[PDB]
Amino acid sequence: EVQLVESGGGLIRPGGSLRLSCKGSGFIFENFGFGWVRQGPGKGLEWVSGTNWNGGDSRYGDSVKGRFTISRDNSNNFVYLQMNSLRPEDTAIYYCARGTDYTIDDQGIRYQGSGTFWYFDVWGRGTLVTVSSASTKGPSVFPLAPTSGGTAALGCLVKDYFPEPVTVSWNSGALTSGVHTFPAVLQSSGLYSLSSVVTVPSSSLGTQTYICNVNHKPSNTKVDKKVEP
Amino acid sequence: EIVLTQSPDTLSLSPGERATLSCRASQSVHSRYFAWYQHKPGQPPRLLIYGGSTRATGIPNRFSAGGSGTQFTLTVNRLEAEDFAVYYCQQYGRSPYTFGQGTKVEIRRTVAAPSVFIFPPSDEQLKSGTASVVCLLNNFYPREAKVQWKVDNALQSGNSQESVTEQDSKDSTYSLSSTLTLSKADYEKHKVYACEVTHQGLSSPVTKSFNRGE
Amino acid sequence: SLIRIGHGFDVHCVTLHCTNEVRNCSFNMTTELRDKKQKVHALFYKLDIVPIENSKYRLIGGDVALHALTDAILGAAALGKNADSRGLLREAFRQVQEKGYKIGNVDITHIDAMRAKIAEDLQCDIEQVNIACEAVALLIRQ
Ligand SMILES: *[C@@H]1O[C@H](CO)[C@@H](O[C@@H]2O[C@H](CO)[C@@H](O[C@@H]3O[C@H](CO[C@H]4O[C@H](CO[C@H]5O[C@H](CO)[C@@H](O)[C@H](O)[C@@H]5O)[C@@H](O)[C@H](O[C@H]5O[C@H](CO)[C@@H](O)[C@H](O)[C@@H]5O)[C@@H]4O)[C@@H](O)[C@H](O[C@H]4O[C@H](CO)[C@@H](O)[C@H](O)[C@@H]4O)[C@@H]3O)[C@H](O)[C@H]2NC(C)=O)[C@H](O)[C@H]1NC(C)=O
Ligand SMILES: *[C@@H]1O[C@H](CO)[C@@H](O[C@@H]2O[C@H](CO)[C@@H](O)[C@H](O)[C@H]2NC(C)=O)[C@H](O)[C@H]1NC(C)=O
Repeated sequence: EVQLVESGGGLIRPGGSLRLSCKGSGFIFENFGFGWVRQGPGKGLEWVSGTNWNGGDSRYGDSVKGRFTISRDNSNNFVYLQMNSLRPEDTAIYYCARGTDYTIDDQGIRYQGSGTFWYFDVWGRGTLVTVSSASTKGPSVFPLAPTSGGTAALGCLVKDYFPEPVTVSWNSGALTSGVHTFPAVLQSSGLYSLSSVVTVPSSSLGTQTYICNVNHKPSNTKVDKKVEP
Repeated sequence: EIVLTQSPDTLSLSPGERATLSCRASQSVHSRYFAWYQHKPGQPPRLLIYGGSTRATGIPNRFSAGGSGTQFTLTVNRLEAEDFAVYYCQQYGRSPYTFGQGTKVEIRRTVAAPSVFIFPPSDEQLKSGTASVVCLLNNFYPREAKVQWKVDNALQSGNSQESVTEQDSKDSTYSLSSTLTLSKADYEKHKVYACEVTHQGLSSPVTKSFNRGE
Repeated sequence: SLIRIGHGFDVHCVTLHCTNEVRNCSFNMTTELRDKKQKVHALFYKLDIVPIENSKYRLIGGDVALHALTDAILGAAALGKNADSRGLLREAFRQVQEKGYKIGNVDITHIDAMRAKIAEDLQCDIEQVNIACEAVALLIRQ
């Protein structure tokens, strides 16, 4: 029953602005606090913000104070995050999350239904926000040409694409045995690079042909490259 | 701003065992103002614990946590298969609320030394004016592994990039790549290129290398 | 008439958030075991609420004995700003005096202070006088 749907993602340049929305359903929305949590590349969860049921009390992580503004619309059962002065380091997946349905004052009195954001029992599937000044580009694909353990190894190096993600398949996608696709790495240039590899019998190299299928939706690109010894 | 330091950074356990987590707080939380979360790759995090050890909705009695002052621990009496994932502590005693950096619980297997391969820059990429050397470390365990690049046996730095894959879904092993990026002008000027691998499973370090053009 | 009678009975919050011409205002309310406060709702004509500093308002007579007892007296002579109960009493006593009925007896259900506060509005007798209130006022002809 309980679900949280985020929206508003996309690519924005440094200094730009962006607006996120989170729709709650299946419970009495007006009673609950809400918060936002993000995960940068290779980082853990980082507390960004939280607001109570009517948005009257809003507070922020030290690292986001000033640039971020939280709001909510109890009339149409929406909560928002207005993000201004976005910077590259703010690049991350952002999750909307439901807080508590009670709170406690300095006197120890518990207030049922006046929710706040101490912790989060319901989390959205998350929406990606990428903050970078790099222009959408399709990858350059370079072959990685070949032994240890009695076999050879090969792969495609998908380099200088932007932004994430890409998807790789082999022979349309029927070849899964032995394929490792590595996590993308952000290069000094701010562009991504990764390698895709697959282990095969050294003897089967000459007989059969190997092509790697690179997909890069941001630029609606698709690139195959045959690997020759 | 409350800083949370967790330990260990990750755990190597086996189904049926008990797991004990650790989260150190910089300043004093009131024991009951602590939460713990669970997160598997590819899924949203799920709340496990609030109020120190009040069970969150849907969380079985098999999970328990506690602690006080500046150290708090979580204990899982008997791990099951679905329990291998990343776990985060969370304090809400003082704004800004902050999370620990996470501790990963992974599938334990037998020790596996790495299979080591080196790939030279292809002629294509060079022709385009860049030069990339790839080192592949295949099917090894444990995760800890040091990869060092050497040019004419001289150690490089700041011009290489690593990357480890997710734990293998079939054999519970890892794979890792190390990528050395060089300019074309310098590449043609030098001879020896080497990938050095140090790992728990090797009796001593293994070096793969080639001389440019051979 | 030679003698009239009047009966009185009257019954008389902190923070009220007010929204959306009527008021959909919501606020904390107390029930259960001295701690847990379920946040309830109600309604309120703008006349019934007072402003004070977002937008949060609160409740605006003040004393309930004179509320009722004033409805007693004034319920006697066949007759039926807010910040002073005392005045509205001297008002009621003005009407009744202006009809000729001298207050007979008045019963009341810091007592000495309160009575003397009434006797000042009625100019009656101390030996005549003595949260919810039910109060009675008897009118005599002079
Ligand atoms: C049901 O009952 C509940 C009862 O709680 C009620 O909900 C409460 O509603 C009120 C008003 O809507 C909320 O009060 C808000 O609190 C805001 C939080 O501010 C915090 O941060 C301040 C800054 O922190 C600095 O200092 C600390 C010091 O330790 C430091 O660490 C920080 O790093 C930072 O440097 C802090 O000063 C502030 O302290 C206030 O709160 C305590 C609480 O007891 C009080 O005792 C203090 O005297 C002090 O007032 C707090 O910790 C606060 O920002 C906000 O205040 C105003 O902010 C701007 C300033 O211009 C105003 O424009 C704005 O309009 C606000 O009025 C506000 O007062 C309160 O938080 C709710 N309850 C909870 C638990 O959050 C419901 O409304 C009731 N009704 C219903 C229907 O449920
Ligand atoms: C008067 O207030 C109540 C709550 O104080 C409002 O009730 C909400 O109605 C919406 C309908 O869209 C529900 O989604 C909310 O869950 C209700 N809240 C609660 C606490 O039940 C009511 O809508 C207000 N008056 C009007 C005309 O809407």
